[PDB]
Amino acid sequence: AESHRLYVKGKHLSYQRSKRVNNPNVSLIKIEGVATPQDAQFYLGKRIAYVYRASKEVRGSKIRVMWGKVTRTHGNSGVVRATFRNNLPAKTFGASVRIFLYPSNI
Amino acid sequence: VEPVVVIDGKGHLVGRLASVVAKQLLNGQKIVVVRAEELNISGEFFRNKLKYHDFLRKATAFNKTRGPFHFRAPSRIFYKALRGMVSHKTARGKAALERLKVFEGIPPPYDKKKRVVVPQALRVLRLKPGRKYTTLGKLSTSVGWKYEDVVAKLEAKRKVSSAEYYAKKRAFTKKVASANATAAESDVAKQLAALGY
Amino acid sequence: MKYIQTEQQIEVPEGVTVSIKSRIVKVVGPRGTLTKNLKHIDVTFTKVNNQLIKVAVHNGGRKHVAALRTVKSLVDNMITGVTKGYKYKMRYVYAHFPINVNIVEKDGAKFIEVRNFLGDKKIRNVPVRDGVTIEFSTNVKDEIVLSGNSVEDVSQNAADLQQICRVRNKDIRKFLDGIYVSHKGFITEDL
Amino acid sequence: LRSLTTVWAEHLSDEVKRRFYKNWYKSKKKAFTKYSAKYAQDGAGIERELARIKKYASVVRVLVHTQIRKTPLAQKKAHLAEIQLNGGSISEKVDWAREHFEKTVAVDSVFEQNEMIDAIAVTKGHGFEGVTHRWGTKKLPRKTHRGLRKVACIGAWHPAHVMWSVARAGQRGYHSRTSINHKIYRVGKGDDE
Amino acid sequence: MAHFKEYQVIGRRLPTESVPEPKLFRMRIFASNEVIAKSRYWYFLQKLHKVKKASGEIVSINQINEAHPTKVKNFGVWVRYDSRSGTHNMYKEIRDVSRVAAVETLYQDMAARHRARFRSIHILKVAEIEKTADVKRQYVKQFLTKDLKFPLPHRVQKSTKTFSYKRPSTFY
Amino acid sequence: TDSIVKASNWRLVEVGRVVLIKKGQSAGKLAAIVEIIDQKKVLIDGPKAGVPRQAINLGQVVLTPLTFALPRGARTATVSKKWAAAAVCEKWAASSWAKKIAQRERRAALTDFERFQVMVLRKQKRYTVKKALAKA
RNA sequence: UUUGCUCCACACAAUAUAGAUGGAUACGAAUAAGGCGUCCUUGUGGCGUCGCUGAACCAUAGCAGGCUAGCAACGGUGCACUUGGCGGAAAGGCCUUGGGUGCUUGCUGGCGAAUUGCAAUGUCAUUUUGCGUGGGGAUAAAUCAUUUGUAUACGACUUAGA
RNA sequence: AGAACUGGCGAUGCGGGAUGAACCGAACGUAGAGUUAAGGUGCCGGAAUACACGCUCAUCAGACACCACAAAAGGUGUUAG
RNA sequence: GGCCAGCAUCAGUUUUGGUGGCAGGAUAAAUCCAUAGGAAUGUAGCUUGCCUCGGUAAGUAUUAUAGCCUGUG
Ligand SMILES: [Mg+2]
Ligand SMILES: [Mg+2]
Ligand SMILES: [Mg+2]
Ligand SMILES: [Mg+2]
Ligand SMILES: [Mg+2]
Ligand SMILES: [Mg+2]
Ligand SMILES: [Mg+2]
Ligand SMILES: [Mg+2]
Ligand SMILES: [Mg+2]
Ligand SMILES: [Mg+2]
Ligand SMILES: [Mg+2]
Ligand SMILES: [Mg+2]
Ligand SMILES: [Mg+2]
Ligand SMILES: [Mg+2]
Ligand SMILES: [Mg+2]
Ligand SMILES: [Mg+2]
Ligand SMILES: [Mg+2]
Ligand SMILES: [Mg+2]
Ligand SMILES: [Mg+2]
Ligand SMILES: [Mg+2]
Ligand SMILES: [Mg+2]
Ligand SMILES: [Mg+2]
Ligand SMILES: [Mg+2]
Ligand SMILES: [Mg+2]
Ligand SMILES: [Mg+2]
Ligand SMILES: [Mg+2]
Ligand SMILES: [Mg+2]
Ligand SMILES: [Mg+2]
Ligand SMILES: [Mg+2]
Ligand SMILES: [Mg+2]
Ligand SMILES: [Mg+2]
Ligand SMILES: [Mg+2]
Ligand SMILES: [Mg+2]
Repeated sequence: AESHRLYVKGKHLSYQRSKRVNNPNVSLIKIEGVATPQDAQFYLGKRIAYVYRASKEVRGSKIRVMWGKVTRTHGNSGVVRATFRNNLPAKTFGASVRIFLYPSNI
Repeated sequence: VEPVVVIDGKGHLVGRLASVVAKQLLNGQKIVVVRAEELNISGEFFRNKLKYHDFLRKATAFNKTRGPFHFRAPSRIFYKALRGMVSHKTARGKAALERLKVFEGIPPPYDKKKRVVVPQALRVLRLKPGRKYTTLGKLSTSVGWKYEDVVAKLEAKRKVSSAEYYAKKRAFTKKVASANATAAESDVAKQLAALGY
Repeated sequence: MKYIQTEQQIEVPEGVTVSIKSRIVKVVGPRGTLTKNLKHIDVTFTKVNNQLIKVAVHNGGRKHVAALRTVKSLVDNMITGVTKGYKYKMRYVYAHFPINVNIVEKDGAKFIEVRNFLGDKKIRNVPVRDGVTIEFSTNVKDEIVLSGNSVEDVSQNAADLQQICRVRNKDIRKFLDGIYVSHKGFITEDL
Repeated sequence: LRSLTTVWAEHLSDEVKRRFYKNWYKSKKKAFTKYSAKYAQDGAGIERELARIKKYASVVRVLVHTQIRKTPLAQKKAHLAEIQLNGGSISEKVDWAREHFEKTVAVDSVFEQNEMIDAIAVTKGHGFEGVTHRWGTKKLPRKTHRGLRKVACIGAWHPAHVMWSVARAGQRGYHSRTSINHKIYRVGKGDDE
Repeated sequence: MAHFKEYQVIGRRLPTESVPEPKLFRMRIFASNEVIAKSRYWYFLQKLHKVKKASGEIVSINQINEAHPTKVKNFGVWVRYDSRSGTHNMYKEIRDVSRVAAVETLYQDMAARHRARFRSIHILKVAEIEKTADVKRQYVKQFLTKDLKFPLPHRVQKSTKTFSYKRPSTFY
Repeated sequence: TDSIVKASNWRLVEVGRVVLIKKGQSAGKLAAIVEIIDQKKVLIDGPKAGVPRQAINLGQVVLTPLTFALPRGARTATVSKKWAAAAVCEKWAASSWAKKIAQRERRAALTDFERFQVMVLRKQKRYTVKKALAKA
């Protein structure tokens, strides 16, 4: 129909970090409607896609994707940590991200 | 959640409105705040006035032009509380701040777009009852801001038009309810009851 | 320690009706009508019967409760002011210079105009407040009378005048010159 | 305060037109030639502009200019400027203006004998001026090396910066001043030996 | 210092040839676990007897549970404490449903009103005040008037989300 | 010309006021205020609902408009007998509150298919109402 | 300066993107008080009801949504017209009339879908610009040099010149 | 300024104390995953605008060891004795 | 079989849930039941006194037309 969404909206927030040192290998993800670690346990393992655009066409497309997985929950408010195939660029802190429903367990 | 969130400043506490606005920006949520003149600061009026003159003395001794800038407007006071909570000399910070717009009164677009509130910074929900506090509009005018009267006037005008809009709407949903009524007690209706509707 | 409740009684008499919504008080009686805003306090008003109104504080501290009584008094003094009303009297006082006192009007004004205080060539002008009427008492020497429905306005108009006649640069023990409030009471006689 | 419209007269003296240009002689002098048209069609468009001023507008100013040709000056290009109108109601104001398009106004209609007036103008120019005459600084003693119309100390050692408040050589004159309380002793008429 | 249990602790001086069967002394001790409780025991015994733990033994340790944990009770409480410039005895009244609950709020109170940390206090006695009218401190008496009732004005709902679309109401 | 004094009309903490427990193992469950400890703690009991006699912080409970006759400090058995006596359950159940609760519990339970049905059913309703709201 | 400029139209090319993926869904005011309904004596009024979160409301089925038939309704909605009116706080958007046309999942039918091979964002948004095409529209000026001296160190300023 | 015992800095990065030789934590091969220390978790900033009982309103409140100061003496502010 | 992936079954490490069986203690303490006795923030009844036809209040009154407390089992 009008909606075709098969993923949950989400947001690239930080890298895993200290006060003064970040670690590009782990990204922090806020998932729409997930408020607690208990809620967030659902998404552990789900796969994330950061979808972006580019000028050069490649394998016949101007759209590219960086793929990753959710790995564990983070803190008390349903934030989640995730790792990616290649660490996310960091211009993308605050960019949208897609959390799929596979691998599924329902 | 929505592309742009319009916050009705009235009855909010500056630094708590600030703290949540900065956060939403940093996470990529565009925000526009309205009626910043109806913002609050805890502590009675005199204290915050004193606090503001403390601010006023700070300036670059050799050249007052390069020194700290004292914006008098209730929106710019507000922006200051905000900017202070955003790593604003980084590109990421600049980015965040562009997602922000702050206003006195509710000017067009936003007067016909819905505004929300932020309960964790609602004065009436946070301050112990009894405690003295301060309206931004009044604090500003006393330190130079020139346009309380003309905001007040425009608002009063705007408020007339919106009570009409409202009156109409409330009249249109009396009919709409007088619809959900025949339809009541019908097969489709109790079927929908069954499923929680 | 927080007292769980204390309350006050506000008697209401045959003449008047008092209505309170939010905490906007309105008392109306014979001598007119008075309204006063109590939103700055946090009390809870309650009608028990056409002659009685309770005012209470739940789970209040000292300063809160302290305020509860003064709420009672304020609405009392409105009620009286609207039955009996108030009348403050003042006397002129001077050792050599007759203090000359009159009522003038500049652009629908009404002002108390004081001349010659302590010889002063300057002319003093206290405003007549709305609500309060001023009459120079016949049969009495150098007395001024200010009456009205509002203790607050009458008393305040009173003190404005008495303050307009402060003495500077003199031993004010010796130079006792002025206009002083000399009787505080009611308009309606007998009571 | 923000301007929201300007309505112009249909005919504009070459004098003001000259103001709209930097090379009159070479120009095709096309200024306002399409605007001037707007009157043509009954008036419709000019009207709604006057109309709109009246509907809104918290203040009204007129656009006036000088008849510089009635003057010994060579300068030939006139002076254009906004004068606030301060008579009656907003509507009555614009009506007045509209009525006075291409029409003419004289001092006796704004100043009278013995009136206190102010004068806004740019101060005579003097070019680059040393510190002594520009700030009225002491002449340093005759004995001093490297010159003596100066300030001897340009600041303490801290703040380690010359400060905005010490006197320095620089432009003198050609300043805006708003100087007040000048009594009109005469309002003269030109057609009056 | 925590969430208290109450213990009976029983101890004695070690036996000797010429004195087998030493006397046996018990204390009720409020502490969060038996390790803290046996320590407190020796602390207080060494303020009363020629003993230390090196020459004594704990005979028994036993947690005492409230007898009627859902009966509201008016407690008299007696405390000794140390201030910055002197040491002092105090009587407080606490109303709760178990000695244990009672002692938890005491330490809280002593901390808040007097800045007394746990090290500086000695519970001297905690006892249930049987008949009212031997209840002595007003902040409690208040709560035993007949047919007592009261509102809780200015209700404050917790939000679950950062934005609201209404404008709350503190009614109740 | 009578006086007319507003009111403001709060639910009271009092023996016999029924409350809905919001946090905890109970939670969603009703209970009665038996006795009353200070301004912040009360003793609750709710046998019908299976919630244990306990002291609880008012802040964890939300007072309801329902009240019934209880003797202060009535024990659990006695509490059960007055509760049933006053049929507080069906009274609660009658209320818009409890009904709104039950409604979203139901919505929460809908199968994906059931959801699809609900949408079909709303299209349907929308069709006849949009008509009615259109003739007069 | 080799046919330039501008608004509307579509076509191709390129360049981006602080980050569309059903919907930013409009009283005001109070909070020790309010919203809504209803009656009335229209008020600081009577009576009813609601809250305890948007966990809502609205939308949502159809090749990413194909091709078709019918019925019940006369309702909904997209589009382009056209009627009357409103909005200057940054109005640049809101409401209203009328015929036209499409869609309608309100209900009932006929056909289509595979092989993209067990997933691979599987490409459906909106920025700016460039080149031609043809339907409207419009046909300037500034600067150098010269010149004034109400100006000036030099620039700049201020004048003058078909 | 000068001694005693130990532990350090000097010769040493790393996490904390914003900052800092010496304090707290912890001593270093190149890395993955996990758990912590000292210290934090409104926002800057990773992490509860968490829970709970009190106390505090300052027309120069207060806000965390080393540490970047305040005293005698006063108050019918308020709190508990 | 170069490059990169998905799923399955395992192994090492680890994290986060659901659920079953037991042990201890005042062989938890409570509630609940039975029983004895008691009291007041005194339930019914009663008395007297104002008071719009029964409501208030101040007496009495210990289970009655509510209940609670304490001990023992
Ligand atoms: Mg003197
Ligand atoms: Mg003298
Ligand atoms: Mg215009
Ligand atoms: Mg010179
Ligand atoms: Mg001089
Ligand atoms: Mg001079
Ligand atoms: Mg000098
Ligand atoms: Mg020399
Ligand atoms: Mg016990
Ligand atoms: Mg960008
Ligand atoms: Mg109501
Ligand atoms: Mg209404
Ligand atoms: Mg009403
Ligand atoms: Mg809604
Ligand atoms: Mg379709
Ligand atoms: Mg704008
Ligand atoms: Mg079909
Ligand atoms: Mg073209
Ligand atoms: Mg050391
Ligand atoms: Mg060396
Ligand atoms: Mg080291
Ligand atoms: Mg560091
Ligand atoms: Mg420091
Ligand atoms: Mg910062
Ligand atoms: Mg954080
Ligand atoms: Mg938590
Ligand atoms: Mg210390
Ligand atoms: Mg004191
Ligand atoms: Mg691979
Ligand atoms: Mg395994
Ligand atoms: Mg188990
Ligand atoms: Mg009873
Ligand atoms: Mg028993």
